[PDB]
Amino acid sequence: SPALLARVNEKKAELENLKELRDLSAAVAAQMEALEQKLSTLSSGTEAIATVLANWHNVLRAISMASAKIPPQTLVRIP
Amino acid sequence: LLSAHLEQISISCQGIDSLPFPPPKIFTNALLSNPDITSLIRDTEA
Repeated sequence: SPALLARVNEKKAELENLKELRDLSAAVAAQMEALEQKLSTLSSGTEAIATVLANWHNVLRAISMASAKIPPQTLVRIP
Repeated sequence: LLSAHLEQISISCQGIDSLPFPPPKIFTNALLSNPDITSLIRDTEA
């Protein structure tokens, strides 16, 4: 009986530890959600610079087509 | 001597005036001096 009183005290300490672990795991997952948001923002910035490469790539090809002229209308696209 | 000097100067004259100096075989100038409707390049070779 008194030994079992000490046993339940051990279990009390264990439960306190477990509660802290549970709280920490919840906080961990919360941080993962926040992390995912920031990573999405990063990818957005990368997409922006991909747009920049699209600009210069079209520039280069447009010039090369004019530069490679070795033997029209004005219809273009103006968003 | 006499003809050597004459011939020397004539040689240099021929070699100098015959130098194919870069003529207006240029795009740049008209490209950004004649803002007109877009096309490839239209050197005003009139």
